Amino acid sequence: GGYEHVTVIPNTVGVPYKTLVNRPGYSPMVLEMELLSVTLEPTLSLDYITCEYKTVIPSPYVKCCGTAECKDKNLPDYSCKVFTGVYPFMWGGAYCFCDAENTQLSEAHVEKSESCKTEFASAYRAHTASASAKLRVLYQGNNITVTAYANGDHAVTVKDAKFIVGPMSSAWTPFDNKIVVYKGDVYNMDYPPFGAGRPGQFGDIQSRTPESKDVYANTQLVLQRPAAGTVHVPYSQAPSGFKYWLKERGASLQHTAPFGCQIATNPVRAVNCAVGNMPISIDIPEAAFTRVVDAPSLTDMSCEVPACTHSSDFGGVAIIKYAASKKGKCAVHSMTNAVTIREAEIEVEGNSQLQISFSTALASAEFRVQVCSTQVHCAAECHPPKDHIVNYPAS
Amino acid sequence: NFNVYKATRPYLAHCPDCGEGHSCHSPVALERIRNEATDGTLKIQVSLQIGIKTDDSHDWTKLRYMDNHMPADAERAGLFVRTSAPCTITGTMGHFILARCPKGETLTVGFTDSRKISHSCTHPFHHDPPVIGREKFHSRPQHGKELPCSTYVQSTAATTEEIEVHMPPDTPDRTLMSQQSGNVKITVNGQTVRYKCNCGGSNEGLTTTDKVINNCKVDQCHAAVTNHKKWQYNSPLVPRNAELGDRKGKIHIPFPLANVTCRVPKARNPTVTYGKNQVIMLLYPDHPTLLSYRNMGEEPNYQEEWVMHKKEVVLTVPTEGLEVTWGNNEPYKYWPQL
Amino acid sequence: MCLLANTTFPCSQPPCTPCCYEKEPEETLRMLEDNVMRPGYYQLLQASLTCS
Ligand SMILES: *[C@@H]1O[C@H](CO)[C@@H](O[C@H]2O[C@H](CO)[C@@H](O)[C@H](O)[C@H]2NC(C)=O)[C@H](O)[C@H]1NC(C)=O
Ligand SMILES: *[C@@H]1O[C@H](CO)[C@@H](O)[C@H](O)[C@H]1NC(C)=O
Repeated sequence: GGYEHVTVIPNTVGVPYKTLVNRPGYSPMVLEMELLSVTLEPTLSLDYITCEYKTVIPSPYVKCCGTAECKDKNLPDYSCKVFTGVYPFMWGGAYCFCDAENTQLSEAHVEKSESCKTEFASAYRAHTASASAKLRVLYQGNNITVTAYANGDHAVTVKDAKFIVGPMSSAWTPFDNKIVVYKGDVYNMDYPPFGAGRPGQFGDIQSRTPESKDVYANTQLVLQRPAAGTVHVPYSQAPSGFKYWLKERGASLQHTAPFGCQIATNPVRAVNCAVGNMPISIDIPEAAFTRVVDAPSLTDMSCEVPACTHSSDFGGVAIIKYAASKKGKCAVHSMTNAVTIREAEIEVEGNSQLQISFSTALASAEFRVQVCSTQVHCAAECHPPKDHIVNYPAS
Repeated sequence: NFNVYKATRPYLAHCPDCGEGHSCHSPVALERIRNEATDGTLKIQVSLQIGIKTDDSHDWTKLRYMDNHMPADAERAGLFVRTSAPCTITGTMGHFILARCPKGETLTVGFTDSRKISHSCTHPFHHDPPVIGREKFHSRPQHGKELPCSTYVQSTAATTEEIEVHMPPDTPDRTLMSQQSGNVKITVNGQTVRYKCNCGGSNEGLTTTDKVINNCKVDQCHAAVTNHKKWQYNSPLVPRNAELGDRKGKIHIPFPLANVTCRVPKARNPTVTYGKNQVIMLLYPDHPTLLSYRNMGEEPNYQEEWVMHKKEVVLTVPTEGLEVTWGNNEPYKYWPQL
Repeated sequence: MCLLANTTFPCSQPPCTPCCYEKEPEETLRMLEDNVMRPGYYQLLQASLTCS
């Protein structure tokens, strides 16, 4: 119970496109379509999270006049060492009665820092991407918003008009198979698998969730012999891998991605990637259409261009004089692909005139304007603009 | 009422630099310096307790430190934190200090006691906090771009974060021993003293009363007082209690780390001039500003440079388009005219 | 539930109340040390170190 209009627009956000709906035996219809946003959300699989590690060192066991013994503890990066011939000094002299027969048991292990819930990087496995689009349509003199998945199998009905967006011509994504996420920044990184991190590098400590309980650690923790008459636990360890990636990470994908991709998080997605085209299907109901006989008839048409500038914007002005049979709404459309008209619909009266705004790149613009069902020839001499570089895209 | 400080106490611990590069048993010893906060805030752990008096009462103008066997009161105003230059202290509670420090290679925390003797502890610590955003600014603005950052909250509240605590070890003290004509006299002074002598008869035990060791020299004996009444942080700079196994306790700590918002300023828009397939920008930065650019096509060719002073930049604008980011400002987009 | 040698008691209600630490500081800390692994440790810590 209606007419299906199928058209294809380039995948470019912020550019209004004009489409002519021509149902046989019915008056032409002009629809303005503009992509507000195009979102590419990939499916994520969290491998692990990384953060700053914590070296837990308790009070050393100083055995005076005896030998301490190291116990094998099931802890990440657990290190134990008994040092012989120690003579530690405290505030009121020597801590031990014996001169040489004293031992110090030094113990240490690696665990997640308190910061891990606040400061962390996540390692994700990115695969197939779900495309979605937000489209603005100038339908019946009003702006309607349509939000649909760009797969070609998701019908969204707004004001009785059924919309089918996609499928996308390009399956391109700025994300690789392996990605790293830190706050509002996403990085394409071939991160080390889980259980294989290196010391002082990204993944020196790997846990599955910021609150998991077991954790993997490879920090090269080695305990050293304490200083003469000093109670302390000296050690050699590779510095935080997270804290160093955070310094040498470089520019995120928001800055490095091709096609002018905007990168957002929570969830991670590619916004406004200017790649390929987008097919659009609109099932316009029968009630919206009006017959050619029922629509006003146009005769004795003439076109004059008092002002024109060939630029990206509507730098052209055209005055079209007409003779109409009756009062009603008439659709305005350019029959020449090199010229685009700003207005989609105008109110016709009788022996009056209409004013339209047009955009062209040609210095000598020869174009036909279809007002309702009659065409009028426009002759335009357009001049160059003051600026060579523009801040907004055009058709 | 709840006061965790009734059980805990300030202590003396090893410090590698107490002044002029000499090691000492410091009452202001540094335990751990935390720098997880992206805003630059440092969470410093010290051996003394700030905001608590010797009688356990909470007083923000007071400080509690270990004064040779017994804790003593000191002024909060006398407490100082410094790296290469003095730091700005943002919060103090117990063993913890919150401070905003300039670029440095060492970290010093000190105070002034009763008899005006300044005690300080210097530890080697590389401090150079990373830049938040794309502009290296000095002073924080009221209004600007909202970017995610972390800090240690000023709240006193005891939740989330924690530290391990245990009973302190036997404190050696040679003043407990004296010579009674030519023998060894151990004066208990209403304390529990553990003693060991290199002589016959009696040389062991934990005593609550005065003991005498006949035909023994003062150098041949060792005496230590036992403190089984209070709690102390599980410090690697203090020895473990020998007459106790793996017995430990835990207490909640102030100022935990949490995500907040950092206000960043936007560099002034440069004077823009256009040409044939190219853009010219006259940059006037007040501070180091990151300038980045990319093509909006198949080959983005990302390039970046930190602009320090007055510089003119000539960039080629391709048919696909050019995106330019000048500091914390929103990216500028350029396209050539048909 | 919290532990005290061989009795078993509610964490928020230790038998030493009121002034657990003031009456006997040694046995209060020993009791707290025996309940570190228990989930209701902080309920016991709050009650033991509270007095007016
Ligand atoms: C439909 O939406 C468009 C875009 O928001 C509106 O177009 C114009 O809106 C203003 C004039 O009313 C101008 O300030 C804008 O420059 C202009 N924008 C574009 C892209 O042409 C239009 O008025 C809307 N029509 C409705 C709501 O009936
Ligand atoms: C901090 O980290 C992230 C925001 O970056 C958020 O998911 C989390 O809940 C925050 N947690 C805390 C404890 O601040």
